[PDB]
Amino acid sequence: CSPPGETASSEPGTTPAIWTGSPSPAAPSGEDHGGGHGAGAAGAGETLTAELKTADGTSVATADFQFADGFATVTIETTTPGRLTPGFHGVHIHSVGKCEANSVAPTGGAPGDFNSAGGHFQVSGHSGHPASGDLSSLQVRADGSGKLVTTTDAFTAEDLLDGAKTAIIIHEKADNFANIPPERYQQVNGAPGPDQTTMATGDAGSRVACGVISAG
Amino acid sequence: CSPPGETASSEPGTTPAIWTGSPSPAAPSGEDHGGGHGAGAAGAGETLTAELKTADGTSVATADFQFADGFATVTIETTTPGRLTPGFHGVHIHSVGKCEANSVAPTGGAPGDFNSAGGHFQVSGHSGHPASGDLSSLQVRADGSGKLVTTTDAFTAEDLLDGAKTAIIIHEKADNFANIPPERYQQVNGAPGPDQTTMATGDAGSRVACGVISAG
Amino acid sequence: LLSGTGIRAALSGITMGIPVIGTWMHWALFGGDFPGEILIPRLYALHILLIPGIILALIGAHLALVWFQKHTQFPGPGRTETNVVGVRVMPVFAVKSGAFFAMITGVLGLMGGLLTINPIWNLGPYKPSQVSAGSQPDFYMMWTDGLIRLWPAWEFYPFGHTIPQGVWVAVGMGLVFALLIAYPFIEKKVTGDDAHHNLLQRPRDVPVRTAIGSMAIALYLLLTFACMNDIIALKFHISLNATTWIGRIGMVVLPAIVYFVAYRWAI
Amino acid sequence: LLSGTGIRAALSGITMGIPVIGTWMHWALFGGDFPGEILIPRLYALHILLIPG
Amino acid sequence: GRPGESPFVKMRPEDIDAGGMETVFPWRESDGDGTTVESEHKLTEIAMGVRNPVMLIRIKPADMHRVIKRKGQESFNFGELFAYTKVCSHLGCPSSLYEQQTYRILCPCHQSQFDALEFAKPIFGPAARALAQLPITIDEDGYLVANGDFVEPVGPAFWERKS
Amino acid sequence: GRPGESPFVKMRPEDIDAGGMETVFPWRESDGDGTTVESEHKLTEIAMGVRNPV
Amino acid sequence: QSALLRTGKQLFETSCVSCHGANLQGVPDRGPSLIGTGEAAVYFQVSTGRMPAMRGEAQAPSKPPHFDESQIDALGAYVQANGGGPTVPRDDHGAVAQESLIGGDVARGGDLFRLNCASCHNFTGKGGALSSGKYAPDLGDANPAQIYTAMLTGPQNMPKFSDRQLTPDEKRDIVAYVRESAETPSYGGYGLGGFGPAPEGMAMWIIGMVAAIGVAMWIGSRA
Ligand SMILES: CC(C)=CCC/C(C)=C/CC/C(C)=C/CC/C(C)=C/CC/C(C)=C/CC/C(C)=C/CC/C(C)=C/CC/C(C)=C/CC/C(C)=C/CC1=C(C)C(=O)c2ccccc2C1=O
Ligand SMILES: CCCCCCCCCCCCCCCC(=O)O[C@H](COC(=O)CCCCCCC[C@@H](C)CCCCCCCCC)COP(=O)(O)O[C@H]1[C@H](O)[C@H](O)[C@H](O)[C@@H](O)[C@@H]1O
Ligand SMILES: CCCCCCCCCCCCCCCC(=O)O[C@H](COC(=O)CCCCCCC[C@@H](C)CCCCCCCCC)COP(=O)(O)O[C@H]1[C@H](O)[C@H](O)[C@H](O)[C@@H](O)[C@@H]1O
Ligand code: HEC
Ligand code: HEC
Ligand SMILES: CCc1nc2ccc(Cl)cn2c1C(=O)NCc1ccc(N2CCC(c3ccc(OC(F)(F)F)cc3)CC2)cc1
Ligand SMILES: CCc1nc2ccc(Cl)cn2c1C(=O)NCc1ccc(N2CCC(c3ccc(OC(F)(F)F)cc3)CC2)cc1
Ligand code: FES
Repeated sequence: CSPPGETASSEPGTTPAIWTGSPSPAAPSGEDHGGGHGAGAAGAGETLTAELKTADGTSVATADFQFADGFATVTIETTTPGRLTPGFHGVHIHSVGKCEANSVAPTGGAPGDFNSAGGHFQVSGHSGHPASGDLSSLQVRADGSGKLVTTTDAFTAEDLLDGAKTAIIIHEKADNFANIPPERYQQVNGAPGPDQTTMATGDAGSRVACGVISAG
Repeated sequence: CSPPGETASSEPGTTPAIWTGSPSPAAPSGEDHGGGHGAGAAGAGETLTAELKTADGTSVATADFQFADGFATVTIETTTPGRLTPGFHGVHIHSVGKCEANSVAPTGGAPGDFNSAGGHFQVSGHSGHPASGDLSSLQVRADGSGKLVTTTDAFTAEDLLDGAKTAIIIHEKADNFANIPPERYQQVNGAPGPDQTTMATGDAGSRVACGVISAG
Repeated sequence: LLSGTGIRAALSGITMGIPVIGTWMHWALFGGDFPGEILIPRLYALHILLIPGIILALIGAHLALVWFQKHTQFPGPGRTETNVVGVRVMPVFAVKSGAFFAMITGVLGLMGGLLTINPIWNLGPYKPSQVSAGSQPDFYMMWTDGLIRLWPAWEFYPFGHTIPQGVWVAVGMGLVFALLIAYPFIEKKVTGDDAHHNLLQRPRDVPVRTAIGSMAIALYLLLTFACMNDIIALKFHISLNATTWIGRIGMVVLPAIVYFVAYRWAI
Repeated sequence: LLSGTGIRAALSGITMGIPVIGTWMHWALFGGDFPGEILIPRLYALHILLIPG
Repeated sequence: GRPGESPFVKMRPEDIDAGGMETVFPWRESDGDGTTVESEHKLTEIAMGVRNPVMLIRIKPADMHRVIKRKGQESFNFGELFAYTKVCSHLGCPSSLYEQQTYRILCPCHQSQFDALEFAKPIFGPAARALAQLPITIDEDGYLVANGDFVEPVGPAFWERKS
Repeated sequence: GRPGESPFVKMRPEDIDAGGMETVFPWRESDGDGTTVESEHKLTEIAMGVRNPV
Repeated sequence: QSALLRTGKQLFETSCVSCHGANLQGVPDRGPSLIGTGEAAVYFQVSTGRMPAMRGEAQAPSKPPHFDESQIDALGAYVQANGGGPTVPRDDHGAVAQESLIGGDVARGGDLFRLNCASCHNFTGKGGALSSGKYAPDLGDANPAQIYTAMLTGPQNMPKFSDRQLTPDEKRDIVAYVRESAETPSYGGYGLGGFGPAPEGMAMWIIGMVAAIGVAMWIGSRA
């Protein structure tokens, strides 16, 4: 006797399709956690990275911020070694999450990587001092890299996923905020006070980079 | 018969001293190590913390930075809930590692938490733009906490452990860096250029906090 | 847990206690210290193959001797030292022997069903730390355990050496066995009966031996209940020290009283 | 390895090939599939006591 | 008695309260929880160590003045905590039973009573040698650690002992 | 055949070259490497799987 | 509560002042101090009925409760107010929690029992004998709350297992194991108590030996 199955010369066959397994069901529901935190928003977990893209599409930096124990942990690894000149880039948090080459929310001059709908991405009820939207200098030496953090928790993971996606913007200036005292310093008009342009958010030359903060 | 050895000998005894164990030669052949990194210096590893103290010793914050993959990863936790006023604080890297109440390296007025030997703790050969001495700004909302990061890698763990211990100085200002362009704004002297005092490092009001970076 | 602590006490402790080679015997039996990983397989080999085989060979010898040293008999009307009065094997004796085997098997099956023996599941796996209050062996080793309990903690300490109290029980067993195995020879040496005896003797007709056997049974029962002095105290409210000392005084007094009473009873 | 593959061939395959009760005999002998956790102790019982007896 | 994971956890003096006994084992830092395969075998060795188990008993302060110590073991107790081997000095059964308000360490294999107040010497039953007392103290972070090994062998006695 | 740890490793088509044979087993994501006590038995079960090897 | 404390004081002043001073400090060589014993101690000691002890002997035995649940709570609250100590567990309603004290895990509860409880009680919760006139009573009768409070307060010659030795989770686990062993039928026929070798041997020598010898006497003759 011969087994019933036997040969099939016809229908040569097709290349197997790439396998895409289904998620483990309620039985093996146990799986790696994506992160825990307060998450006072639609949901972001304890892991949220970002990629900083330059005007030519070449990555300049890679920002990241995620809630850990109610206080955000962040770190912006350099994307290229020669991306940053030996100097300070004005860091800021923009309310607009579109890092387009040239786009301005209002009717006026559209600076490069200036899609922010204003200055710094402050809190909803904050419109004065430099809230968490404002950031200080990101320093690069002759090596040309950026890796250093601070403490600025005017916001949280709850405010990270706002109505308009936020982003991390790298300017071309340090962090001073009208360091010239009003007693002896003066502005163009002679007023001892500082300029609102430099007070609302870190203003500098052409934007160094812009990276969407929505899990970029 | 009775066993040879028993009885107190009428000797009271003493309370056992706190146990202080030694390293494990039998189990470990050598001395185990923690964090790993390039550490081109006397040795810092991949773990270095810091504590931010106030003028009266109150814990303003707690910074911590360490080298991981050639780009220093840092983060500063909030030490108090209402420590930070609802505004912007300028975080900078100071050459002086002493968080004294008021120390002045040069000959002049000593400012609070101004023991830094100059402006920003740049590299040895870096004395111009805002090098690694500049760090992310400390923006504080009504919450009063610090959690935010930037990309400042002009200095590394190898350069961190320099001759003079470095530190983190928290100011009380935003990050502008003479954002007023020379075209429209002017200085007290009438020259469109900015002030060197605000260009050497982030200058603001009385220092908000000072924390030793030497594994504080 | 119960059997494990029984092993720990008996095998480990007593074997280690033996002066000259005790530790060596312990290390040979366990292949090392007590929790040696070759104990249970060795006991399995000894228990399913070796000891049952030796017992079967000795039972074969026993039954062969009884068969050919034709069974002894009690004195009676037509019964003498030179005959066997009874029933031939085939018609009657075989049938009743088989029926008795059937009924004994039935009793054992009824017990195996209706009575719970060694409910090991209640007894967790053996651990050197876990314990139980009962901690007895089967009744045939309860005399050993009771001899342990009642022997008053007597140890001796030679030049840099220890002779633990456990040693005593080993000697005890020796004597016990040394007296059980050898008894007929002591009987024939003392009494002087060197004659071919085929007619049994009613126990009453031998007051001295009946008294001796009653004394031995009394000592065995005292030791067995001493092993259960823990449970006896728990159920029958008697202080544990009181039961221990009752056994201690009894293992010397109760045998004497039982001997006297049994002697007078036989007479 | 050698004796294990010998068991696999003979005791498992032949036993489970028998038409009427092959699988049943295999599962009774091994208490389950071929590498069943009761095989070697049972063979030990068969080989030190039962078959020698 | 957790099923496999972290069966042993460091201990603190506050945990034992006056007139309380707890069985403790020699857990090393290397012998971490049983999560991995390398561990869960060291921990099994600790659990199956015949002489490993010890009982830590907190002597009531009111009874403290009654404690009688053993020469060479005068400081083995850390305050009112006393570590005595559970293994009976007679035939090596655990001496698990503990009676407070009478301070009697009882061994149930052969009903042997040691006085816990006085150095754990046998005051009744077959046992004739005192239970070995383990030196104890507290290390950094306040965890109870043995202050050294038993000054004498701890199991049941044997021929080559007491020299 | 590493001693105990990570006995089963993912495999990729280029690993086996033309005219090469490899014995492979049904390893799952859940059946991680053999470090854990929970693992080292799923992997042992895979190894002892009489019909598992391919 | 004010009325609860009043009732507890009333009951205390006429049931136990003789053993324990009116200020709850133990009378010398009659009874110990109740300061700091706690409501858990009072509940376990009086619910089991031990406390109207009525004699000083080796071991105070369990006996029918001399007070009802409300009076037990009154006495316990009185003692808790005086010294302050362990408190009997309670559920949402406020009654002495008994069902809620059955821990889910039993194997872990079994290990805990064997390491701690079986030392003197039994493999399966039966009793055990102690040094001189003392014993460990059977755990079959004690309700979950009583077992929990017994662990939480070592009555007499019982090690006191504080909340730190056995956290409420471990105590509930041990309670669950105790109840399961106590109420679980003995698989394999009538379980002769819980002690194996002694009842088993006694039952052999009675049932099996009397049956076998009687059958031998029936089959055999006498002469
Ligand atoms: C070393 C040693 C023997 C020390 C002394 C310990 C001991 C045996 C003390 C005596 C125990 C007794 C008899 C207590 C009752 C109070 C008492 C002493 C009264 C005075 C004694 C006396 C001479 C009275 C005159 C009349 C007389 C002889 C009365 C005896 C009364 C009794 C108990 C008769 C029956 C004998 C008997 C069965 C004793 C118990 C023996 C054992 C080991 C039982 C084991 C056993 C137990 C422990 C169970 O829990 C169990 C639970 C469920 C099913 C089965 C059993 C079971 O078989
Ligand atoms: C088959 C078995 C037959 C028995 C055989 C043996 C017969 C010889 C009997 C010898 C009697 C010896 C009694 C002495 C015992 C002893 O020395 O211990 C005392 C306790 O005296 C007692 O109870 C007196 C007990 C006397 C009763 C003996 C009665 C005979 C019975 C057993 C016969 C029935 C047999 C039925 C068998 C059934 C059939 C079998 C098949 C004190 O202990 P303790 O408790 O610790 O008291 C502390 C102080 O010490 C301390 O100072 C003080 O301060 C306190 O703290 C106190 O606690
Ligand atoms: C040929 C053999 C024939 C054997 C007969 C078989 C009888 C089958 C019985 C029915 C099926 C199996 C029952 C298994 C369920 C079961 O075990 O049965 C207990 C009972 O047990 C007891 O109390 C004893 C009650 C008295 C009646 C039974 C006495 C039978 C004896 C006499 C037969 C053996 C011979 C012994 C003679 C010894 C005499 C020496 C002269 C009943 O529950 P309980 O009563 O509540 O047990 C308490 C837990 O609750 C509680 O936690 C626990 O902690 C305890 O307190 C526990 O007692
Ligand atoms: C006679 C003496 C009595 C009386 C009438 C009461 N008690 Fe007390 N008590 C007595 C003794 C000898 C002991 C210690 C041994 C034992 O408990 O049997 C106690 C102990 C207690 C405890 C235990 C304290 C603890 O475990 O930490 C409690 C809670 C207690 N006693 C309370 C109590 C109450 C409420 C009484 C009236 C209902 C009472 N006792 C009476 C002695 C005696
Ligand atoms: C020998 C030391 C000892 C150990 C250890 C011990 N017990 Fe007890 N137990 C006793 C004694 C003695 C009593 C008697 C209490 C009394 O007389 O007030 C008792 C009483 C009890 C009771 C009261 C039951 C009743 O009906 O009165 C329970 C329940 C109990 N124990 C459970 C436990 C548990 C659970 C453990 C493990 C945490 C444990 N025991 C450990 C000795 C001990
Ligand atoms: C100890 C009592 C006991 N307490 C408990 C508690 C709980 C439980 Cl569950 C059970 N128990 C038991 C128990 O069951 N005891 C049975 C037992 C005792 C001793 C031996 N012994 C064999 C010979 C050795 C020996 C002696 C002489 C030798 O020299 C020679 F012969 F010349 F080689 C060699 C070895 C000693 C041990 C066996 C079983
Ligand atoms: C297979 C060949 C082989 N290849 C290798 C390779 C490597 C190595 Cl190392 C060894 N080998 C061997 C090998 O050693 N073969 C021995 C062998 C063969 C058959 C059986 N069989 C007995 C009957 C059973 C049976 C069948 C019917 C029955 O029905 C009845 F009788 F009515 F109940 C009862 C039992 C099946 C197994 C055993 C051993
Ligand atoms: S086993 Fe401990 S007293 Fe003998």
